[PDB]
Amino acid sequence: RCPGESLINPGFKSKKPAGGVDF
Amino acid sequence: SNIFEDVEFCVMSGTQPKPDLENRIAEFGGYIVQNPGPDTYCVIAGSENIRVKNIILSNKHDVVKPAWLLECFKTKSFVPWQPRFMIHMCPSTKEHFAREYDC
Amino acid sequence: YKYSGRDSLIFLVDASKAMFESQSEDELTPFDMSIQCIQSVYISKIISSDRDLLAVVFYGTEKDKNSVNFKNIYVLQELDNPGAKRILELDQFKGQQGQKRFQDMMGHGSDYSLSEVLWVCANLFSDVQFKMSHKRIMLFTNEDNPHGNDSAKASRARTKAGDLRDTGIFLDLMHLKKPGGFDISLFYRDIISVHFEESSKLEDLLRKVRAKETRKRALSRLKLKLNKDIVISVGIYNLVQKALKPPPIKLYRETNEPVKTKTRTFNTSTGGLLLPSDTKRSQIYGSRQIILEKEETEELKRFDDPGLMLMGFKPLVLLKKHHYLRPSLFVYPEESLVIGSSTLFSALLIKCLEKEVAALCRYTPRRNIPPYFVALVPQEEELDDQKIQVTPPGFQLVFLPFADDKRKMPFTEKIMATPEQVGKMKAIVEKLRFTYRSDSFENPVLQQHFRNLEALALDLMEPEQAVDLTLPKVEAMNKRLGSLVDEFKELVYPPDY
DNA sequence: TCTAAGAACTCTGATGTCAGTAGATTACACT
DNA sequence: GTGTAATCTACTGACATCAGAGTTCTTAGA
Repeated sequence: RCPGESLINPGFKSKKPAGGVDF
Repeated sequence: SNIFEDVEFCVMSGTQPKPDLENRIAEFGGYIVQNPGPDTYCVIAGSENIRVKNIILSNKHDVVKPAWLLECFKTKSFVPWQPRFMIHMCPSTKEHFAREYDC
Repeated sequence: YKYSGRDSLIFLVDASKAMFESQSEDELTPFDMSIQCIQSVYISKIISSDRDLLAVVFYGTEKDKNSVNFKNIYVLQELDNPGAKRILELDQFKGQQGQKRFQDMMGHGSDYSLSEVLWVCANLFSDVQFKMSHKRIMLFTNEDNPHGNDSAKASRARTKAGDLRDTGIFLDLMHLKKPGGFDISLFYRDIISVHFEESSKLEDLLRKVRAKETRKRALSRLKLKLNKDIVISVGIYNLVQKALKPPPIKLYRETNEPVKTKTRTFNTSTGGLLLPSDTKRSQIYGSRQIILEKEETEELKRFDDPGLMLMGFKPLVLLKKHHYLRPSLFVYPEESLVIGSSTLFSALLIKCLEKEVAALCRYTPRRNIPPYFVALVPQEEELDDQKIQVTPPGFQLVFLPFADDKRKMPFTEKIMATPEQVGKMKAIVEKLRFTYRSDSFENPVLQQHFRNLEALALDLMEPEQAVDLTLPKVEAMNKRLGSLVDEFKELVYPPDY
């Protein structure tokens, strides 16, 4: 179902935006 | 025409009809090449592309206004080239170019 | 869905002047918005899934291209695997000059009909031969009443889109900031599966996100021989596996054509194109030469057949986390063989977690591979994030070194720090506390590589040069930490460096 | 006064793997 | 014999992987 599944690339889990160190 | 035979050209761009540029050249028999080797006379381009920038960066070759291969069509313009290698084995090309280039 | 089915996706834009040339601002443009979307999901799909299919279609244009049901529709692109020349076809229509480039060709604002537009796209998906796992249409129109002024026009669309949904093609939507309002509850309420500015979904199509995405597939299947007789089939799956820049394809300079590397072996003395049977394999030891055949350099290194033999059980504390061999792989049951063996595996999983225990196994992934030794650590799922399964339940294969692997490391002895020297450190460490998450970083090389590759592919102006996230942001490390490097420089060592 | 033996990393090429497709082989069968 | 099943065994795309080969650096170094 919708909540975790990416619209660019369906069935696969949504790629979160990279992050990195920040305090 | 029988003049542009023995003279080899690169029509690296157009846009004037690019595919017709080499066709006009073909009834003048100018020797069409898709990608300029160290053999070629000069390179012809209706506008810049990144490959033309590569040939600004590599001082390689003679780059020519669009019209020179629509005005070659009233002249006979035919003018050269390069590739790359620098070499110091027991260095060899520079001493060959002491026979083969002005210093 | 099943493994092989491609994702397949068709993009279907409203060419109508009232949206196409329209703005309330000057700063965007709905057609320039949709075309940007189509170029940007399409450049995502090129890096990430070259196997999955795209098409793009303009409806309501004035000059037509269709198989049938022709009126006022132009399929710019039929369904195909994605690549550069398709992205160059969309690029031509972008921008202030672009909204005139399109007008010299297909023509703008004419009457249109969704029940014909949905017909056209249907024929498109039909015409292709491949197996499709997800069949999806994307609506780029703002026209919230889609000119259903004739309700007996509109009931055709709604029935036809019933027929789309009935045939298991899906359809999906984005609203595009129509001046003053848009409301799905007027119409589109029954076409999709309270009031909006512009879709919160649409920004996700501008993530430009890059990786390979490779679907769930086994590495191999094996039999967990508990002894001489009892067996269960288990899968072996690759939860963590380092990606590589894709293998480069050698080309002929003068035409860009691919070329065959075509290697042979040739006798140094003579014309013999030596066959694989002509030559053996060998070693040198003790000033003598040892000779073996191309069968037996791989008869040596055999011990066992493909399986997993049980070796007995351990405490999880004695499996010391300092010695680690190669990336851990998952184990999960497979009823494809040994039917009902899932009943045994599940009890084995459940009860190991009570015992605080690992199983030890010997592991061969293939015929003609030596056994390694592997601890099967048991696993338990954190569904607490609204059933986003961060962790699947099963076993981890964690590999164990042998004597040869644990390399000798030089002599050293010291127990040097005082409680003040730890005490100052216990401050700096607690000032530098963040939260790592597994996905919080990206490969600087492999991300840069794709941006270089795009510049070359499209003939862009520039490599995008997007700066990496692995460098420490040293001014923040100066400020958050503060001046406390001086506590080492004063309290811990002399001023000579 | 320095010249190879020993590391180290990346990259390339083959072998084996899995899933899915479809052909040809062979079975089964006629009163 | 003649004809229609059912079903084994292939080939391919794709993915991991050992090995093998190309490449820069330390010690021992005339």
